[PDB]
Amino acid sequence: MREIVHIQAGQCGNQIGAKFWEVISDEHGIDPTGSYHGDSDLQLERINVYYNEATGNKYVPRAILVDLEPGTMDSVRSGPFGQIFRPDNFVFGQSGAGNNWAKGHYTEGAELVDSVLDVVRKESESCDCLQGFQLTHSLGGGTGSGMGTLLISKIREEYPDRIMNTFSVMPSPKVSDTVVEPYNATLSVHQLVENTDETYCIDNEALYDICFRTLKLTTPTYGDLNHLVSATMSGVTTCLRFPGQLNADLRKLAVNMVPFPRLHFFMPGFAPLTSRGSQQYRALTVPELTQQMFDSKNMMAACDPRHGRYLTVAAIFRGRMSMKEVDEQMLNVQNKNSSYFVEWIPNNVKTAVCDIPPRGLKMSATFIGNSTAIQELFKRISEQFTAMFRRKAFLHWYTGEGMDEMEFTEAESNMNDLVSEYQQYQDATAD
Amino acid sequence: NSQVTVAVRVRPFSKREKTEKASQVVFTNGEEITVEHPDMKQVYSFIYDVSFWSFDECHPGYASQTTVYETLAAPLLDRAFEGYNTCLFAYGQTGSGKSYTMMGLNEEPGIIPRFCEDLFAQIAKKQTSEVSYHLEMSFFEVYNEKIHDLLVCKGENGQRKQPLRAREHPVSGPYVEGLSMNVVSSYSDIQSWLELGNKQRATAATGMNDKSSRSHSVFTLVMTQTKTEVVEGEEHDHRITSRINLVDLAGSERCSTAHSSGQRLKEGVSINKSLLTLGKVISALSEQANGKRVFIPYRESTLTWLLKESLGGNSKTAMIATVSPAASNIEETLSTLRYATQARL
Amino acid sequence: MRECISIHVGQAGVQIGNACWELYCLEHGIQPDGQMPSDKTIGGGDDSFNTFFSETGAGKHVPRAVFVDLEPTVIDEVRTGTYRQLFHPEQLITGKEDAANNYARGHYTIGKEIIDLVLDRIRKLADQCTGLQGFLVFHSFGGGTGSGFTSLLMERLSVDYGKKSKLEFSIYPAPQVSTAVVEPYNSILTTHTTLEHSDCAFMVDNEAIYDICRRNLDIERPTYTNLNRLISQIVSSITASLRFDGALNVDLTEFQTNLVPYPRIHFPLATYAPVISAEKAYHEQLSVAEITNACFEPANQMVKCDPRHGKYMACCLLYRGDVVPKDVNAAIATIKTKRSIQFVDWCPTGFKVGINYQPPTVVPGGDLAKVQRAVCMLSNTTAIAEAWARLDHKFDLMYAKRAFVHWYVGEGMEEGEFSEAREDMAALEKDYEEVGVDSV
Ligand SMILES: CC(=O)O[C@H]1C(=O)[C@@]2(C)[C@H]([C@H](OC(=O)c3ccccc3)[C@]3(O)C[C@H](OC(=O)[C@H](O)[C@@H](NC(=O)c4ccccc4)c4ccccc4)C(C)=C1C3(C)C)[C@]1(OC(C)=O)CO[C@@H]1C[C@@H]2O
Ligand SMILES: Nc1nc2c(ncn2[C@@H]2O[C@H](COP(=O)(O)OP(=O)(O)OP(=O)(O)O)[C@@H](O)[C@H]2O)c(=O)[nH]1
Ligand SMILES: Nc1nc2c(ncn2[C@@H]2O[C@H](COP(=O)(O)OP(=O)(O)O)[C@@H](O)[C@H]2O)c(=O)[nH]1
Ligand SMILES: Nc1ncnc2c1ncn2[C@@H]1O[C@H](COP(=O)(O)OP(=O)(O)O)[C@@H](O)[C@H]1O
Ligand SMILES: [Mg+2]
Repeated sequence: MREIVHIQAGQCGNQIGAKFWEVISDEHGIDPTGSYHGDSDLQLERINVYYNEATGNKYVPRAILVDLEPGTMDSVRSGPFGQIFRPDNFVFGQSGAGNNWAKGHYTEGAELVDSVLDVVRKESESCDCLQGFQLTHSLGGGTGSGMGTLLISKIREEYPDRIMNTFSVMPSPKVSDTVVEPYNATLSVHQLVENTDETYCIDNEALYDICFRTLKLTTPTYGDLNHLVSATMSGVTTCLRFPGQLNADLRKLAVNMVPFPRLHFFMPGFAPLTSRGSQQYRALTVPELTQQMFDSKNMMAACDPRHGRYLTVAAIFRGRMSMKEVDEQMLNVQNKNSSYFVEWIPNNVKTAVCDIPPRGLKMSATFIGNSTAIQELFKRISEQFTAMFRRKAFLHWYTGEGMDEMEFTEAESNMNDLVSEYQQYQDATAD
Repeated sequence: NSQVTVAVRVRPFSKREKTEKASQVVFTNGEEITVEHPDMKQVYSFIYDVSFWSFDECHPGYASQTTVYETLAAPLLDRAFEGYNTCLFAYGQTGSGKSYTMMGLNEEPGIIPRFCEDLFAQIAKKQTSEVSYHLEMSFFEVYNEKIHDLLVCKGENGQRKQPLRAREHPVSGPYVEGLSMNVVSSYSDIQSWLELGNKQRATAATGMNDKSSRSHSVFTLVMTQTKTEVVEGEEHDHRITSRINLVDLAGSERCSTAHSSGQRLKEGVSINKSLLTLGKVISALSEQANGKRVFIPYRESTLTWLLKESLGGNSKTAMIATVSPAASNIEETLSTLRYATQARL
Repeated sequence: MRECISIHVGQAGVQIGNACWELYCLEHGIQPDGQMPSDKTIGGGDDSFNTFFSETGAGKHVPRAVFVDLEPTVIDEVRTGTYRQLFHPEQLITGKEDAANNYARGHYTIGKEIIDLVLDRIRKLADQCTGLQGFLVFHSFGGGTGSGFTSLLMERLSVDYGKKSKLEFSIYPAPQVSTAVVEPYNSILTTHTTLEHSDCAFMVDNEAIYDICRRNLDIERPTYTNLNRLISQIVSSITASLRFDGALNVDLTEFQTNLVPYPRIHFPLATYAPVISAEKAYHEQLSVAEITNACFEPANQMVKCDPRHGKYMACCLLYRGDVVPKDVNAAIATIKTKRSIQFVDWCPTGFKVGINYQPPTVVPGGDLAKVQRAVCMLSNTTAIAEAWARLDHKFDLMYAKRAFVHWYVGEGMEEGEFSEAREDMAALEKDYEEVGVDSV
């Protein structure tokens, strides 16, 4: 019985999870009363991953909700699927972080992470075997960064032999939603790079462009954007909740996708994504999905994989398939696009298939790629950071809550000392 | 080109081994070190830039304790006074000759007593009213990637060895927050400090000898030299610092043959991860001192991180690999030689 | 009566196991509940066969199998599938977590906590046996369980049982196709240990069986449910002389003796030539000559390595069905006339023959056809010396940067183990080269 503890901190995490618990339920036939009104019988078999049994054959999810304010917690209750969450797990406080990383890590997050670990130890010690922890948070809002990273540290000190897969929304290149995204993102990188195993970088601009070019959506709300992140989060845990011809899990994918322990930042992706009208004009096959997933337009990381080399790609297929087709296709990609792959790593691609696909698709797919192009996302922040730090602009709010310039220098150094490690495998040379 | 120099030493048979007529499994072609099985099917050959045959006392090319110092550590004692950092590493397993080579016996001293007599003698022959020399030191340990000081007594409790923190000062570099930095005038102080530290070190009894080093130990000497090129105003302006680290690493310990669970296993994992990173670093350094551009993953172990400024740059690194010449312990020797070969490559 | 214990490991061995018992239960008349409605015909005799199935006094037949997976996904499908009433409930799910494609998890870290449950279950199985001759381990070169747990279990069975045959059926890693980045490492780590214990490792390659299913069965979208059946037919051809009557009966120690000259070169390939469908069941007469010529075609091998880039050392043609030995004599005469099939100077005979009167069975839902005769060719070949070289080249690059190694160190492996494993492989290519040299 492999079991995941889901933590979600901040408005981004609380409003992605609020869609993830709506999707996994649909996939398992659970209703907002926690009952079971499904049709198949493989759902209940491996439901212990995300859910816990209760008295009247009711299933309560292992949610640990720690947004630093009270508005996000109230929206989840006054909401569709909110009457299944454990009431003693709606942990919160008042007057949140202030878009400050420090308030959520030293001042106001230190007064509340003990109350959260009280739930973590209470939902982890009720497990026959635990696989890891699943955080959904934001980089660029303080609370998610701070109160997420401190929590990551505490769990990797208490539970060091477990996975800590993170789903983090990164700041976007063109336009920002906070003037302190650079600082908070760097400071969170310094505490994630050292305390993670597989981090999944998400960006909202790539999601807007997905909604625009593929889905032909011109009024996409954040529910539409989280509907795609839920899909990937789900697909990572399909070969732990449903049978398959070739199974994987968090640790197998980690072993295959992390050559060195710091290159655990991945471009995610999902297929078949299509417009509602252009679904009667194409066939649902593995070549179509390979052509959709290996396209720069279906990235969700705001980085062009043609500006770099794929170090290690993965593919978690869902549906009734033929593994020859997957092998042939993931060989054709690596033979044609050899320059976009790395030479000292012969098979750059991993495959995995499940027999139980989503509610309305004959087959689905999911994609995780480690690429040097992610350095761009970092190379930008360090350019922002070093500007704002060269003039000490917004720092009298970070120092007031007990910090030093050294914590900024360290993190900026670490970021560039990750850019270097991604750029040591980004030059076009030959053997 | 000699950014890194790795040397291997073959300690002679123990008296019990001599009584047992234990077969010899390591031979010389002067420079090469060949390892022949007791079956003599496959023979493995290793080549390093410096080899110390100390198996007999009659072989032409016998390396005693004075041919070790004069060949590896004294050039680092003289790269210090030029102001440039130095490192010395010691790898080996139990019974290999690590303590005999680094510290030594009372009749036969090693590197530390010779370094910390020659240095203080060169200071008694170079110090004037113009130039002055100051030595400080520390002595700390790595245990499961947690720094721990050893020159402080405990707080009289069941378990308390305080974990400290590594921090990157922007100009100087990595350092430890809480490190005792005591002054030293002669070896009579270093001896007492080391005798106090090595008993607080971490040492367990697994299915091997019942005293196994489960920690890396770093031991530093910061030499600051002040000079007065006199000009009316402020004097003793010049200040050159040189760090001389003398690190004593632990053994690899594969866990299959030495069935372990719990803490012993967690120590083995750390000791092996650290050495993997260290060998990767030493490889990648010589790989850039031989006309290339690469990245050194310093930030994967607390040892490679804190010795970042003493390993690379204008620094100079030396490493001694100790191996036994008996067939009772032969995979330890093969792994030891293979590690040093990776370093040399 | 003879007995042979089958030991299935990992997703590949357990899934391959599902096809072998699906085939044997039909060759013997057993239903998935374990019952046997063929005894009403005779009311006695030995239509049940103790080489595979033990019998109770109630009229139920239980296979001599052990399914250890260190994960529950695949052994739960048997516990819930069509064969839940056949297997004794001790199918070792164990498996809090899997080996994460890591030798270091399946060998020591997570391989312990379950192996003593396997050896205890295996000890119970050979005490019910009178004439135990051999083990049949079905695993996979490339995984973590199939790489490490097999190694551990073989190291333990060589201690406990000792003078007992131990035949491996392994999915050799393919040159081009791969489903993991850590297959070269795990393969070269499994061989290091298994080479001193195992006695004959029959290799298969999925990239070859795919092309076979394409060119001969006319399947353009094949899956593993179809290849596992071909492998079931192979093991049925090996395990036939212990169950059915014949002319030249071949025990299991004969493979150990007529195919392994030296105790390191024991990695033979495998074939099954009549891989035709019901469409092309006609338009073909299916004689011994056509079959024996097919088995030595470079295409119809179940592994991808040209026999013309090397020389044959030993061959073993297990025939089944309507075969008269004059036909086999003529067939083998035809190959020695051909120059493409080149043989070592130190083996002028070079062939073995085995014939059996029970033809192969056709599963419903199957792609193969009904045939009055069939053949399995198991050949040792120097061709594999390239395949080994390819794997070694894959190992030489990644280990030159210590990629993926902290995942192994983190679960109890030393760096020198990787180097020690490579050395053993350099010393196996030299052996093949040493075998290819002509006498003087
Ligand atoms: C007949 C038909 O094809 O309708 C499809 C449909 O039109 C498409 C476009 C669906 C549709 O999805 C969207 O329109 C959409 C819009 C914005 C953001 C995300 C999705 C669909 O809504 C989505 C929905 O997909 C599912 O049924 C899965 O179960 C999906 N559902 C949910 O996520 C879900 C969320 C909340 C409550 C219940 C279910 C899913 C996907 C991945 C993992 C788990 C579940 C289906 C069949 C469709 C509609 C309904 C039009 C697609 O959805 C996905 C992610 O698979 C969008 O492109 C795919 C391809 C489908 O063809
Ligand atoms: N022929 C065949 N090969 C398979 C099958 N399933 C998996 N494989 C092969 O097995 C290889 C991967 O090994 P796995 O079996 O997945 O690893 P494992 O033994 O399951 O060990 P784990 O790490 O615990 O999963 C792949 O190269 C697959 O092609 C199967 O049903 N038939
Ligand atoms: N994808 C997505 N991103 C969001 C959502 N809400 C907020 N974000 C992002 O998350 C950040 C908000 O930070 P937040 O943690 O809510 O600030 P806080 O309330 O002070 O902790 C912004 O940079 C947004 O880009 C959402 O619903 N979906
Ligand atoms: N070159 C050498 N000459 C003489 N004795 C040696 C030599 N190398 C090792 N020894 C002997 O080995 C013995 C034990 O080894 P030791 O120095 O304790 O290594 P370790 O501390 O790693 O066990 C010592 O008593 C020492 O005399
Ligand atoms: Mg498996």
